[PDB]
Amino acid sequence: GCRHVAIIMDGNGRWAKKQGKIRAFGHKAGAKSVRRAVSFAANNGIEALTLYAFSSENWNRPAQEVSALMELFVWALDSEVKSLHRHNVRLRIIGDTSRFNSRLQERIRKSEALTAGNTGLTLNIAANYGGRWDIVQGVRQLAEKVQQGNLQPDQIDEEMLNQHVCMHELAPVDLVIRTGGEHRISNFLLWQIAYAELYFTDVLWPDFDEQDFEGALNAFANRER
Amino acid sequence: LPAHGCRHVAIIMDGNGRWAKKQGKIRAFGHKAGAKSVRRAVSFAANNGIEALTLYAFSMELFVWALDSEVKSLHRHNVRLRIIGDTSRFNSRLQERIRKSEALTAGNTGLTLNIAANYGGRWDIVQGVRQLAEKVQQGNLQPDQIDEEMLNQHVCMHELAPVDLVIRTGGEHRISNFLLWQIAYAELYFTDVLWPDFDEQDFEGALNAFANRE
Ligand SMILES: [Mg+2]
Ligand SMILES: [Mg+2]
Repeated sequence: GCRHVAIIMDGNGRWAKKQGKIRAFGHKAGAKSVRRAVSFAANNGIEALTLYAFSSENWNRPAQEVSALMELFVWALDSEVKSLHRHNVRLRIIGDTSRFNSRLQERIRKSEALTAGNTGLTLNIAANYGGRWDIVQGVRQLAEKVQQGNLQPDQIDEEMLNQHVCMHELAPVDLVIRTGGEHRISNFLLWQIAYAELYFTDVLWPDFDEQDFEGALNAFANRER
Repeated sequence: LPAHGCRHVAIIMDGNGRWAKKQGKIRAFGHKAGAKSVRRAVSFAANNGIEALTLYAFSMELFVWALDSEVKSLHRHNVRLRIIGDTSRFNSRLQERIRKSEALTAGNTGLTLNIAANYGGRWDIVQGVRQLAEKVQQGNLQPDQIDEEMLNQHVCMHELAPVDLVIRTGGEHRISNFLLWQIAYAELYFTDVLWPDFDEQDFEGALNAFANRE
């Protein structure tokens, strides 16, 4: 009965160091773990899977290192989205994409447009995203309508604001998984997780596998509302 | 700032009913034992330098009862009492009692105790949004001036230290629409202990879990 899972994927760096390897090694292993989790979600009837890529916090890196990184993101979308499309996955990026360079904004738009008509798993990647920022964008949209004279303050209720927060057209989030050992939401989704099962595990992201995922789904199944 | 570093704790106090059922008693008995567990937790918080303690009362008899006989005690303990939630729905008498209790203790300088009654995290955000919408309608606020910090300044308890730790007893692992905006960075501590059995060592263990966060 679990329809939408969200994941905070911590642990890549510690995993690499524990293995006597550099951080990049842990990132490559982390991406394999993403592919594995997405296949698992799709193979088991989960309708939406939302992954926390990163907040809008500045990167502790040189402008050239950042520009290089953004092109690597362009390359990953170019290399892998066609397979996701054949697998009937709808890819959506949620978050402040205006902070990206123009080229990456366009490639995200193209990847979204290519898969928008798909009816399988909806994979949401939350990039330059924050739960409070998400709610604020919705509030700003409602405030504009009040300024126009198209909405009265007293008409704003939970349902109206819900229609203006990310993913409101998808199944509500049922389960949030955070790997890496910390017990916090860290301003990932906020509005959307009001009734979600929260599952914390010490397993590091690159090691998180199908057995770990099923364990989280079992926690959800054993909930008592 | 006491050495445990925790300024504001919030608690979802579940398990009262199950606790009573386990001993062949009606739910009311569990709620009374739950009220004793509240006195114990308030006393622990106050004696351990915690700045604020926020308890989820409900999203009526036992609440009305408390205000009539527990406020005097909170006052002698230098506790500042605040009710957060939609009280515009309560009978005019309960609203007045609430107002009187807060006025009496508003100037106390010890623990601030927030009781969430007829409270919901989404409702809290929405009431803040309506306040911003009234300012937009009154011509004092432009939509694009609205940012995180501004909305933060309009949700419940914005003037107190940020919530550091949320404790939920009773075995469930969710927020259940208790505080939402406020818990963005809070340590979340879930325990199977039923609320009437939550003791000082349990409270200590929760603070130790917070101290060990990374
Ligand atoms: Mg912890
Ligand atoms: Mg559970």
